Amino acid sequence: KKLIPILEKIPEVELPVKEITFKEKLKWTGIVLVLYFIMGCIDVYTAGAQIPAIFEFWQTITASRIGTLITLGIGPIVTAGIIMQLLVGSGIIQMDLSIPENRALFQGCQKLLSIIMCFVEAVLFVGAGAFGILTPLLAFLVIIQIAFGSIILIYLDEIVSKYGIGSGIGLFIAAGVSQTIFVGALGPEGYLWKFLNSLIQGVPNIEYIAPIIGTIIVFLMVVYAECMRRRIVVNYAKRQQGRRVYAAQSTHLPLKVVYVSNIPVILAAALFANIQLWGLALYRMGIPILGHYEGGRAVDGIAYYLSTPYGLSSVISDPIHAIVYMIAMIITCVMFGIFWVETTGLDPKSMAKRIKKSGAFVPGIRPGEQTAKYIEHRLKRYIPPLTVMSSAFVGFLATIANFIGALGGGTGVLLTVSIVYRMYEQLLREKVSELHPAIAKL
Amino acid sequence: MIREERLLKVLRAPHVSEKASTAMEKSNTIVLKVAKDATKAEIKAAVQKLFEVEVEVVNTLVVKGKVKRHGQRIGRRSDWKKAYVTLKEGQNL
Amino acid sequence: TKGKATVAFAREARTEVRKVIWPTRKPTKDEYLAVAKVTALGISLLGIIGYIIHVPATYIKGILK
Amino acid sequence: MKAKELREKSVEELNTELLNLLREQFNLRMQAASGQLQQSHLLKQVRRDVARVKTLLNEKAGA
Amino acid sequence: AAKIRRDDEVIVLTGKDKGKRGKVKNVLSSGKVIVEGINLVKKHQKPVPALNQPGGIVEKEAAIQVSNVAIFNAATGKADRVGFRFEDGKKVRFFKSNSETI
Amino acid sequence: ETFSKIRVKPEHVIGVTVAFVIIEAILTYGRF
Repeated sequence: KKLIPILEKIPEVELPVKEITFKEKLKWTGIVLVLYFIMGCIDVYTAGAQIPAIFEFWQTITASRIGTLITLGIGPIVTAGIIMQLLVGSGIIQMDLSIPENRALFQGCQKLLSIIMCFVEAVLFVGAGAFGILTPLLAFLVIIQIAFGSIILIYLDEIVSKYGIGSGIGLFIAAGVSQTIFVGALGPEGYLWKFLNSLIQGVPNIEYIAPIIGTIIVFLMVVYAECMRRRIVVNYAKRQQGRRVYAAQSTHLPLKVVYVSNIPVILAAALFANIQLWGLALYRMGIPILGHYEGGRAVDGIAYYLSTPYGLSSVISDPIHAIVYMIAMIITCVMFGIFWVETTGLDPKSMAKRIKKSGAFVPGIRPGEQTAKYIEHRLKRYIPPLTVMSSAFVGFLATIANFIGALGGGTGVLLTVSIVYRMYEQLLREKVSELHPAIAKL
Repeated sequence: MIREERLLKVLRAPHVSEKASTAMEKSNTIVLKVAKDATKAEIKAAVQKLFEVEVEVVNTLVVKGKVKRHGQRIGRRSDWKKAYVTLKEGQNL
Repeated sequence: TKGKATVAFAREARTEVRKVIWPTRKPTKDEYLAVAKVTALGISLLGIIGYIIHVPATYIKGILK
Repeated sequence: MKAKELREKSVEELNTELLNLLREQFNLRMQAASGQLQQSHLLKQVRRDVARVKTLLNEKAGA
Repeated sequence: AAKIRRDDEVIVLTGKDKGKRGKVKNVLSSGKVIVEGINLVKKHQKPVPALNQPGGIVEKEAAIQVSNVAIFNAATGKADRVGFRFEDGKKVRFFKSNSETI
Repeated sequence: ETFSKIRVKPEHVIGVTVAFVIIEAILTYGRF
C-alpha cells in the first residue's frame, strides 16, 4: 500500500494521442512563457507595500521573483525532488523503478510532496520575515497566494511537458535568468545605462559596468565546456559505391557531452537555497541551529559557510569561506550525481547493442562491422560522464562562476546556457526530417 | 647519412572496428598500417621519439584474406601491414 | 579503497582521451562559437520577451502605485 | 598555366619538407587517418606544394 | 571566342518555358543554362538511394535550352547575330548589329 | 503513466491561471 487515495485526487494534465504540430507545440510553449513573466510582474495582495530587501540567493535557482505571485517559483518542486532523490537514492527506500509501478510511484509521490512543499515553503518564507508584516490574518492570505502561484507552475510544467517544447522547470529558470540580465543591463534600472550615464556624468564608474562584464566572462567560460571532438563510425552502409558518387558509410558522431548530470547540480544549488531559507526561518522564529543571521542574510553558522559569494564582484576577504563553500558544493554535486545513479540515470551497456541488427543497407550490404556485443564498453566509456563524472566538475565550474560573480547568477547563467542549448535546437528540430528523414547513419 | 626522415613518414592508419581494437590499437600493443616492409627500426624508433617505447616486441605481418573494394565486382587487394607491435609503454597520448 | 583508486584512474584515462580529442581541432573556435551563438541567441529571445513585458509593466506599477 | 610562386632556394626548400612531407602525416595525414575534413581542398596543397619543391629543384637547379 | 555569356536575359523558345525572361545566374554547358526560376519542374521526390522521401511531389530547378533561345540585346529583344572578341582585359562577346557587348 | 484518477484539460489550468492573474491584479492594484 501507499498514499494512493489522495494521490488519485491530485489532478493531472490530460495528454492527447492526436497530432500536436511543431507549430502548436511552440505556440503552447509560448503561451506558458508569457503567463510565467506575467506572474513575475504582479505583486501579491499585501497592504504592507514594505518588504525587507530580498533573498538574493534564492531567486536565481528557484526561478522566482520575490514579492510577486511567483515569490516561491519552482523552489518547492525542486525541494520535493531533492527529498525523493535523497531517500530512494540512499537506499533508505530501495525502489527499483523498472516496473511502471515504482516509476509512477517515484513520480506521483514526488508530485504529492511537491504540493506539500508548496505550502511548507510558502509558510517558511513569511516566517523568515520576507514581507515584514506578520499580522496573522494578512499573513494567512499572503501564504495562500504565494503557494498557489507555485501550484500553477506545477501545472504549467505539466502543460509544457505534454503540449510543448522542452521542460517547464528548465524553461522557467532560463526565462528568469535571461530576463534578470536583459532588464538588469538595459531596463529602467539598467546597469549599461547607469554606466553610460556615469561616463557622460564625467565620473566613469567601473562598478556599474562591472556586473555586466562578469556576465560576459561567465557566458564565454560556460559555453567552452562541451566543445571537443570525439566521433565514432563503425556503423556501416555502402550504397552507390564510388567515392565521388556520394559517400559509403553511416556516419554517427558526438562533439558535445555531459547531458544528464545537469539535474544533479540544479539539486545541489537548490539544497543550499533551502538551508539559507530554512535557517533564517528557524532563526527569527526559534533557535539558531543552522546559523545566525542579522542584516538579512547569514553572518554565521553552517548557513554562512554554505552561502554563495556572488552579486557584482569577487569576495577575496574570506578565503576559508570560499574554500569550505567550494568543497561543500562539489561534494553536494557528487552526492546528487550518485543518487542520479541509484534513482534515475542513463544506460550504456545495451545502448551499445541497440544499433546492430543491421547497419544501413542499399538494400544489399549486410553489416557486421558493428558487432552486436563487443560494443558495450564503447558505450561504457562514453556514458558516463553523463550521470556523474562531471557532476564534480560542473559543481566546481558553477562555484567559480560565482566567485567571479555575474548578473542573473554565475551558476544561473551556467544552467540557463545549457537549458537554452538543449532548447534552442528543439525550436529548430522538427523541420528537416518531416520530408521523411535524412538518413543512412545506422 | 645516419638515419632518414623517410621512415619517419611511416604513418598510414591505425586499424579499427569490431574485435581486435581493444588493446590492439590502444594501450601496449598497437596495430596499424606501417609502410610496406616496415623497417623494424624506424618503426620502433619513431615511437621512441614519441612515447619513448623501445617497443616490447616489434613485429610485422602483411595482411591477408581475399580481395574486395568492389567484392561483387572484381576486387583488388593492395596489401599492407598490421604492425602488430607490442609497445613497451603507451601512456603519452 | 581500490574503488577510490579505479575512479582516480578512470579520470586520467578519460582526460587522456581528451588529449586525443584535442587535435581533432575541436574546431578552432568554430565549434565553440557555434554553441556560443545559438545559446546567446536563445538567451536573447527569452530575455527580450521578458523585457517587453517587465519594463513597461513596472512603468505602470510605478505611475499608479 | 604560367603564373605562380616566387621561386625557392635550396637552403630553405629544406625547411618546407619538414612540414608537408614529414610531420604532416602525423597531424593531417594522420588526421586524414582520423578524418573530419570539410576542408578537403587544404590537403591537396600539402601534396602539390612540395611537388613544386622538387620541380624548382630539377627545373631551376635548386633555385 | 565565347560569343555568349552569364549575362543574357533569355526568354526561351521551347514550349512551356518560352515567354519567360530572366538572367543567366551561371551558365551551364548542358546545352542548357541556369536561369533564375524558369527552371523549376515536377519531381515526385525520388526515393532512389539517398533522399528524404517526402509527402509530396517537390519542385526543383532544372535548366533550359540553348538550341532554341534568344537574348535581350541593347534595346532589342531580338538577336541580330553575335560575335566575340571585344576589347580590354576582358575577352567577351559582343553582338553584331548592337556592336556592343549587349 | 501517472495514477491520477482526475483528467484535467490544459485549457482549464491555462484559464485557471488567467483567473488568478485577473483576481490579484485588481485585488491589489486599482486600489478602490
